[PDB]
Amino acid sequence: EPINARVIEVLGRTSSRGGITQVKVEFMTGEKRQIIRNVIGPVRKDDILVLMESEREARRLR
Amino acid sequence: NLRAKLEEAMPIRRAAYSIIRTAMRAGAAGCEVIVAGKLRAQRARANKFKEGCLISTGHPKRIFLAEATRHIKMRQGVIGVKVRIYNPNIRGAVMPDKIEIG
Amino acid sequence: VDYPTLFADEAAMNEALKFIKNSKCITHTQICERLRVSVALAKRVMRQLVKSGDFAIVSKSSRMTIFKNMTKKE
Amino acid sequence: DLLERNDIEVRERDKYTVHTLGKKKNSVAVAFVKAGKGDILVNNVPLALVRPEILRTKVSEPIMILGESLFKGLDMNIKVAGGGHVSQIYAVRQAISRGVLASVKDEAARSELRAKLVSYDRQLVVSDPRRCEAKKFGGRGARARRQKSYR
Amino acid sequence: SSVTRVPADVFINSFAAHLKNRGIIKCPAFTDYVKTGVSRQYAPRDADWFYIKAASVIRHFYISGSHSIGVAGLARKYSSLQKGKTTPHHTKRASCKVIRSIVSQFLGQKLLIAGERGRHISPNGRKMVEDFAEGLQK
Amino acid sequence: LFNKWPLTDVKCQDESLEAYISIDNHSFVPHSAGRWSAKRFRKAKCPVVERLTNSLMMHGRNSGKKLMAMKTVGEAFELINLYTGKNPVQVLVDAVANSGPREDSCRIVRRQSVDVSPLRRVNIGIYNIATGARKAAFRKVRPFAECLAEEIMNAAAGADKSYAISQRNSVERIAVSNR
Amino acid sequence: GKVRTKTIKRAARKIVENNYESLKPKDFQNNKAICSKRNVAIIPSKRLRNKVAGYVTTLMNRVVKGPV
Amino acid sequence: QKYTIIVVGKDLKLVERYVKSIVKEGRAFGISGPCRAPVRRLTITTRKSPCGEGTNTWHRFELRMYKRTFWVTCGGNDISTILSKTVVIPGIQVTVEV
Amino acid sequence: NDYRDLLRMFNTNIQGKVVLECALVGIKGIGRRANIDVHKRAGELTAAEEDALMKVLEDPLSHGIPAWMLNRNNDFESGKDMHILVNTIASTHRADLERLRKTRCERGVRHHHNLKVRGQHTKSTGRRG
RNA sequence: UCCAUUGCGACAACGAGCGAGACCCCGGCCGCGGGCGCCGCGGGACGGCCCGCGGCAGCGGGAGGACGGCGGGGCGAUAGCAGGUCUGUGAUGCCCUCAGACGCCCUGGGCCGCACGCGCGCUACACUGGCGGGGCCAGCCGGCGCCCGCCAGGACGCGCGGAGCCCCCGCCGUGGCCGGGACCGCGGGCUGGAACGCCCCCGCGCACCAGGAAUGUCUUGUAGGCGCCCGCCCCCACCGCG
Repeated sequence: EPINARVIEVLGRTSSRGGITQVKVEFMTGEKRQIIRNVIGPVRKDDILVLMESEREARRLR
Repeated sequence: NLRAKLEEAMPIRRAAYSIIRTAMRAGAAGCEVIVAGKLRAQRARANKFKEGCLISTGHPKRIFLAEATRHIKMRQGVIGVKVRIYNPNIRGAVMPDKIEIG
Repeated sequence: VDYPTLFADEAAMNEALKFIKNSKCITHTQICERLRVSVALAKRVMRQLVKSGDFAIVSKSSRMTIFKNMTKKE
Repeated sequence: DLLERNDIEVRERDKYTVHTLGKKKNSVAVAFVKAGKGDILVNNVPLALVRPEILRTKVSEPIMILGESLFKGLDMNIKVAGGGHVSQIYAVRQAISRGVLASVKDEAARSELRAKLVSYDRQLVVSDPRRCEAKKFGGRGARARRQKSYR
Repeated sequence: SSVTRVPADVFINSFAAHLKNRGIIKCPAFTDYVKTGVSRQYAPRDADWFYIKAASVIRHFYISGSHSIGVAGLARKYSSLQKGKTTPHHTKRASCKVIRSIVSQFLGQKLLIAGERGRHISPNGRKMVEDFAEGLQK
Repeated sequence: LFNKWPLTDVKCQDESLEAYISIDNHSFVPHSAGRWSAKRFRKAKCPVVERLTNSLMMHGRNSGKKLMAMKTVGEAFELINLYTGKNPVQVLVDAVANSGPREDSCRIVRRQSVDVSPLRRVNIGIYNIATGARKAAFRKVRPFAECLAEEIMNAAAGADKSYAISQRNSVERIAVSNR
Repeated sequence: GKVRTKTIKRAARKIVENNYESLKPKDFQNNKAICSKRNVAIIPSKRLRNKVAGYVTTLMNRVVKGPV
Repeated sequence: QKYTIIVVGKDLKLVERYVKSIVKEGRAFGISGPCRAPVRRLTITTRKSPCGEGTNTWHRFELRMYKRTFWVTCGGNDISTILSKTVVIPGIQVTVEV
Repeated sequence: NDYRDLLRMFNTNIQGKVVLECALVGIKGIGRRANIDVHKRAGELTAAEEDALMKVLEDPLSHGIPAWMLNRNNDFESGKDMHILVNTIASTHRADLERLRKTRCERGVRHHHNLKVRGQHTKSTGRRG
């Protein structure tokens, strides 16, 4: 099911080309868990993302 | 003067060193002499003897330098001499970056 | 390939007009695909259909003539 | 056609009181207002008839922003020379707005017409300079170079 | 002003029809089998082309006001590009003999005057251009 | 737009796309050089109809021809209004909203599925609708305008027939598989 | 994206350590006017002079707002 | 009688003083206001290289020619008096006309 | 609407649907070197108008067509301009090649060796020959 | 930290210098004057201001304003490369020829010869088009008139004078077709002492229906589309520089 999840902070982009940004997403529509979610495309804080498969969390571990 | 001095076969370093002195005495802060060719050898080389600091680029270079090119002739072949003299005190103005702050 | 009409519609022309009138809107090229007329023929018969006033040209352009039947409301 | 004494040479007498300009993309326009019946003409052609027929709305934006009262008394004569078709419609809009501003410039009311027009459309009052760049050797354009054969 | 208020192309098409009925121009024999311009390889299919062109030359002369410019200047106004070449396309002027044969015909009918150099709209002709514009206005 | 179709009640229904969409700041006719290429996200503040009219001017040929494009989306808009009895701009906002694909498998060899930003979905939705028309406006009888409008109506519904919808679903397809 | 060169920084710092009283903390133009005096300092060009003045208005704010 | 005067200077600075001198000598003879002819730009673009080897770098050489408009209503001897009076700076174009 | 199908002029097949100007655009390929309406369409064209055109094409300098607008302009046999189509273009092109073969000429040798005659770069753009 | 040996901070370094930058050329803006000609001289922008963050250098947003944070150029250190040019020259060594000259002129040919491979281009593949009847706006910056001629051009005098694209309206109608114009055959001009050059008119109607491995250049007035000018020119640009 599509879920609504806004950015909490826009972290530095990885992807080896800098293309995919890192964003933290709190399901404003529910329990608000701030899981990190990788994003392709220009993004700024508070841009809602409608997808949230929720079977994946981003990797920002160094 | 250098090209004709070089003809009498004086030392090439001494020639430049004497010319370098008379420009600095006349006031030029920057003096540059480069003689290039088959000097004392069958191979090409360039011998830069320089006394002082010379600007080498930009609009000041156009009005604050005195580059003069002459082509000496020699039995070995042409050994052109190039002399560039830089005067910050050109009396036409000041160096664009020279802040007097006195 | 496509059928060049040769402006051949005679007895068939009246039924061709009947379908065009039934359709809510018509464009010069829409007829040519739906019934294989040249789009040039489509302008020919459409000029007669608008002459009656069956259709109303929303807009005329050198290439696109947009017609919606003013009638068919009844 | 380029910034000559053409600005005032077109009209002798019939003195216009308010002068205004609108210039973008080398297309320069000089607008002269006699404040008569409010009608606007550009290059001898009435503003309601503009050669691009879709771009009559772009030209009639200053007029669309304010009410009929502002243009009820402002008679504008405009003269656009040079540039191009689209640079001429863009120029017209800038000149008409300089003309309304010049009518109410002394009062603080100049601010009202500058805010309303600019908020609806930027460059209605201002003129974006964006001039053309210069071809450099090794290319057919400023940002375009010829295809490199090897490597 | 008057004709200038009228869309020039609308005025040109309507006046060309009037000139034919009014007997102005009376197209020559060569104009039926000729293609205007060194750029255009196809003749006009209008069949009233020498009248539509003749509204363009006299109304453009009205636009001259006092210029007294010639036939080549008008030919440039109706010019377009030559194609059909591997080399890129370049603008080629209109054929002068057609343009010469309408400006001379207009002056011959006294609708134009040869003051100096080329031609400017004659006062007798000036009424004609304004007259038709007034008919278009209503 | 074209002295018609006011955006009085025209609005987005998808929240994320609404943040990057313009349904209010529209100058009369889809023109005006506002330098919406400047800064970063100036696209959001740019009239969607201009964004659509700018997409049409592409693939060489019609390059830079905004006026021809402006009158072409005007011809398509009138076709849209007449076919659906609906303000074209409302159908347009829905068409470019549904078309944008929410899941794309970039490389991140292997590929990984990554969520798509609302701006990218806004730009892909406009782009796909034009290409869906451009491809179906080649050696065919229907004019570019009739395809652009055909594409728009199905895209609002979500019907796969629209090239934009099929590409969106194929994008989200290879994304699900390469999760 | 504007980082000053040593010459601009050095000239500006002599201007502040000497004519601190002439300079004003937030306005570049008053500081530019002090640079324009010429008796205080010789500044060749308009851009060079503006850069020395601009750093000197930041320096003026900074020296009032704590030691520099 | 009014005499046309045209001055052509390659260097703007060298003609700049000449135009200032032109007013300060012919003020009594009512010299015309100094309209400046639009610059005539003589431009030559030449390949920098003696050969054609290397990248095709181009050396652009430009000589800008400046001209000023002057008219003096004075006697035949009086123009000659101003011609001697005006500041003489080398390499300048001097024009006496009717 | 009145329609007629294919017609034949000078042993060519003519499509009735196309406009008369397009219908005649090629006669036997080598044909298009009038009194009828050119927009009527080949099917709409009458037998009588075609007969007038048949006279026009056979004798062009009889109805106001010019000398310049002719296919041939100075001949090599009569010295006079004429309009020839169908087999005659083929017979005169053969005759013109045969005249170029007759005497030795650069025009003769190239037409045989199939090299472009009057053309320039045979080095890089005659490939596939 | 910058973009930058750009800075800041600390230190067996302490002071410099050259390159960077600065300057310069243009532009957009605002005055002061001048007139045959919009062109002479100045100011205007500096990371100043606001807010956060950092010793700091500065960083990222805002504003205010033509213009905002390396324009769009020129000049480009040091040390070099046996890179290229002796065929640009009264630059030149060594060298070669030198009176049947490797001197110079005069004539005719060649560089443009073509089974083929490749590099830079130009025109295509159509209807977001061809057709072509009108409207109409350029900039580096600039001449026309009158007749004769389908044109091409020409005669005759004089100082003059401006695109395409696009815009509207027809038309053709998805057909290698009304796309494309390569080749060919008659002619009509031009330039020169001479075509073997170019231009034009009637023909003629090749591939080509979107291009494989590969690849090439680009981020605002930018790519692309679209015209025009000059250079070298007797003629001639699918070229170069603009």
